[PDB]
Amino acid sequence: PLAKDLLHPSPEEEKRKHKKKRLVQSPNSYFMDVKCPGCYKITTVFSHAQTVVLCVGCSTVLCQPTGGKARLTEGCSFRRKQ
Amino acid sequence: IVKPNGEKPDEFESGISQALLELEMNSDLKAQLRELNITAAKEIEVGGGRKAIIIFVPVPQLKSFQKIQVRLVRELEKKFSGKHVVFIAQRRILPKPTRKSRTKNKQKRPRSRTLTAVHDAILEDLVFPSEIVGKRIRVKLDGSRLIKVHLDKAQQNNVEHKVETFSGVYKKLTGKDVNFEFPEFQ
Amino acid sequence: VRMNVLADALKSINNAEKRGKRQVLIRPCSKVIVRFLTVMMKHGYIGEFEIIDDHRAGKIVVNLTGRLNKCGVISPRFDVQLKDLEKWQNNLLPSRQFGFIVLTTSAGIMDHEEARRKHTGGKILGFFF
Amino acid sequence: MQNDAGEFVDLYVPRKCSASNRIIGAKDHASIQMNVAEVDKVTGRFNGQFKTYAICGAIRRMGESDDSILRLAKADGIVSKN
Amino acid sequence: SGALDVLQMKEEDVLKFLAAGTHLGGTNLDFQMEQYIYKRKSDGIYIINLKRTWEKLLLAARAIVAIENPADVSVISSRNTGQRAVLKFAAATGATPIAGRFTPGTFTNQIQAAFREPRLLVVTDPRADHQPLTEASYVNLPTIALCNTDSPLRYVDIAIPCNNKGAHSVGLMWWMLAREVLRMRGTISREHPWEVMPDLYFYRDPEEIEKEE
Amino acid sequence: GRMHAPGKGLSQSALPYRRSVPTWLKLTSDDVKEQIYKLAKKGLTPSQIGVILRDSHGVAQVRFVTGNKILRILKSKGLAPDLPEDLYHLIKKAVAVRKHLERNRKDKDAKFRLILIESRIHRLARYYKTKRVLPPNWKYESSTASALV
RNA sequence: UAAAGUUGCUGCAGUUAAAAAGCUCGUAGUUGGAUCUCUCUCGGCCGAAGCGUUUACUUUGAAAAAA
Repeated sequence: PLAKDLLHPSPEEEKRKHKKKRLVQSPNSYFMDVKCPGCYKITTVFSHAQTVVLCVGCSTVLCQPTGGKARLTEGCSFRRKQ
Repeated sequence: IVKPNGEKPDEFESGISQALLELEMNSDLKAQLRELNITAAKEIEVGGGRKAIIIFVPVPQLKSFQKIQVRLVRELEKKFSGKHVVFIAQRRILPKPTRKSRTKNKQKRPRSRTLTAVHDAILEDLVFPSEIVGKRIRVKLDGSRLIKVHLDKAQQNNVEHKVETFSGVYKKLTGKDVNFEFPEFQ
Repeated sequence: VRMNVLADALKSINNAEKRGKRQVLIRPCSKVIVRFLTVMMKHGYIGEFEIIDDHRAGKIVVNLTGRLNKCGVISPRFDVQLKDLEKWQNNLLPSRQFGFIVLTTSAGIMDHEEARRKHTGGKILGFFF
Repeated sequence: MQNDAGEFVDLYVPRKCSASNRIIGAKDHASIQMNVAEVDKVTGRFNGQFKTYAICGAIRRMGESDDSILRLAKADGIVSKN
Repeated sequence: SGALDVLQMKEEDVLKFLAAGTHLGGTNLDFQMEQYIYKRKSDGIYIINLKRTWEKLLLAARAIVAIENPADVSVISSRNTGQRAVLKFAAATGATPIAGRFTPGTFTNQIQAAFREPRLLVVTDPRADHQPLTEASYVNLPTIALCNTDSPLRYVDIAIPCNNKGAHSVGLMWWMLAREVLRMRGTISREHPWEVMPDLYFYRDPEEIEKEE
Repeated sequence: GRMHAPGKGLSQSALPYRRSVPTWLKLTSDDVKEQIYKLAKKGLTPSQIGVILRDSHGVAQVRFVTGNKILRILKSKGLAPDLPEDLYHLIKKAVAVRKHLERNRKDKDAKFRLILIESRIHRLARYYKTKRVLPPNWKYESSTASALV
């Protein structure tokens, strides 16, 4: 240490750090589009969702809230955006 | 068909409006420029043998313009050879109120009409397709500042040529040196 | 809680200078912090610094040349007059040959020498030597 | 070190640490003066000239003397970039 | 190295490094030696970046070469693993060896039998040669050390990141340091392979000797 | 640290640097405003409105889409409760604690926590009265805590 | 009175030498994060006009017995 460059940290070091402790803070979360076999239209699900997102096209739940990341259901494909 | 804000149309301003008046008909946006009106247009030298053209759009229409500006700009650069075309809004800066004052503005100055907010909005309109993902201000030993701007990495090779004109336009409008870069880290 | 962010900035710079580091991260940034850093830089004590802009309150990465013995704040910001300025530089500065007291005056933020040249007192922010 | 007439009145000018740019005292017996030999560009042999780095005792004690000398050599063209 | 092609690290040196196990560190990492490793394996062993090892070895060779009097360089080894490797080094380069117990007071007690004033100090293990390292902080004595991943860097000015546990690795490191010092000095050439074989510097336990005869 | 606890946690949201409407979000500002109105009609607080919009429909931040805040939008149309959400929830917690303490007079920890909750209610009430969000005669009374809600 | 930095604003002390309340809440008190760059006074440089947006500060200017 003693000469660490704080203006240009490595992306690995930035990702390792706490979200609020980074040089410029960014969320660890993301939004996803989920494809369900019982539907065809796009529904955007937050990765850390707190509600039981429901499939409009069927009677299946889309994800279950957890302490952290939501528990995506089996058979529905999630694709993160951005 | 322009509505100049300064009540004093110029030759190049009238010329730009005529080019727009054309587009309006012979184009794909008859359902666009109809109301998409501008207010002014300048042509400034950015450095060396190149120049650039700045189209001053009124604020409430900017979003509409921004919906089609990328399509519009591509044509105007075609219509003007090697001259980049930039859309920034006519944002007015109210002077900071002082104890020694006059009947300048009896009401509180809105934050959108402060110098810093207007300058930041000018920087954001200067680069419409590429977004601002990070800003730095390096205060150099002589006390002179230098703004370094990080842009989107996905639009890197399409706008890297537009550098040296964005800096020129910003230096003409706000009087601050600015640089643009594209960091590896997203 | 956190009050007088300039005290935090100057203490961070002082601690990083005592440890021999080459850069220090000051956060939050402020207008008074930037003016104090500019005054310290014009005299060669601090060198270059860059303001990281996050959309809430910026940070500053300050390069450190090892010329700084101590940078401190004076709290509360006593309103010092010109006639009382000399006493202050007797209490805070090592000698009359170097070291500066930073004041904020109606003409801006500047060292004690420039305040004397401009003939204006003010409020003492801090000192550095 | 100079009076009004411009005469140097200091007994001597002390060394400054090559890393911290801090004065090395007259009784800092842990401080060192490393000489690193320069090398010919085509033969890789000793030219007879060297480059010197003065390191204070505190940096040696903290264990940051190695990184200090490595940084000085890297910035001095003796250790290759990366 | 100085980015010169002549001083770059060659194929045979890399093969010797891999054969001796020099690239293999320990299961613990000193935070001062974090810049010299490349990655930690699945079994917790840290891999030492051999390029950084070559750079630090050449820096140490330059520091040794700058010392005009070759005897003013003192090479120490208290562990048996590096004793013979030290004794060969002193013979190859002209340095002064201390293999075995370092009697305290060697550097700081003027009125003593083996009181010496080296201008450079080279050790095999900062953990096992802590006495000369601590003593070098009294006489303005710069230090070169062969450091593992968990080796402390107090009073170590040029740390050479290498496996200093295995006998093969220690012998190879001392042999390469001697070879580079000689090549820099002018004696022996860098165009033809050195006549001295690395196994000369290797430590041989009495069990292997009793096996040989 | 916490106002009434010894803990000092770092948990909170980290807004991204960008302030632009996301690429995936196709909803217009008026569409989001109508969604907010419908959710408020369903009987949801601005916190729940923001949570539901972020989870299912998908908005990074409604302030970036509509340009306004959820409570500001609700007030502009006019759907906001008489008393703010946080104060209402604090009063609800105080009412629950008092109701428990009626049948649990031995509970000397519920009494301490009720003192803490009432202190938080009084601080919030003073702040809101300062900002003219509450009548200057607004007061929290144990006899009227549940009776007002 | 200084010495007394043994009254400490400058400028003390509170683990064991004298000392932090058993603990928490709480009013007055103290302290409070970024952030905002149709006035120039009459004959085509010439008497009139004041919540000129209060303050603190700071720098002038008057008015302030002598001893």
